[PDB]
Amino acid sequence: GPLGSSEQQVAQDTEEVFRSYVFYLHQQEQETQGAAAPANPEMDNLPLEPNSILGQVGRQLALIGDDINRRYDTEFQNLLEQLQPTAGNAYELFTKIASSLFKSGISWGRVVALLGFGYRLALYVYQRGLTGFLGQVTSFLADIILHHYIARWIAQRGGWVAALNFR
Repeated sequence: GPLGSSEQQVAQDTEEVFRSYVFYLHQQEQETQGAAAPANPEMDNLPLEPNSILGQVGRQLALIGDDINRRYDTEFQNLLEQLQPTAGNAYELFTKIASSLFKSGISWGRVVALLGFGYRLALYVYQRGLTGFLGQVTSFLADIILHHYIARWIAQRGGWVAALNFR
């Protein structure tokens, strides 16, 4: 009905891709920066599937995002200043970022930036003392990717596994 068969699969896969992205980006920061990396035990305790395709997509997008998302740091941090103490407007901020990132179209680099904002939002919410929010951030991201036709765009390119071609 409203969803394509592959579009629907892509939208259902987003949660695992983002959880993997988060785990591997956080682990990469620890491996390179050690104790200087921003701590977040919730991101250390992410159990992943054993070496799944979506897991390897998340890992590769994290390796890429560590590089190409540095250009968005100031924009992301400036927007996070608007986060309410309860994090009640977290979804609204996430949709503001998506609107800005995809204003001129969709690309893999823009998708990676969106995942990167999700990571920074989850990290900051935790640093402000709110625990157990990673699941909500993940749902927010999956919601944005489906409704903004990002899942459709990814499906047209072969699904999340297509991201493996930027190793």
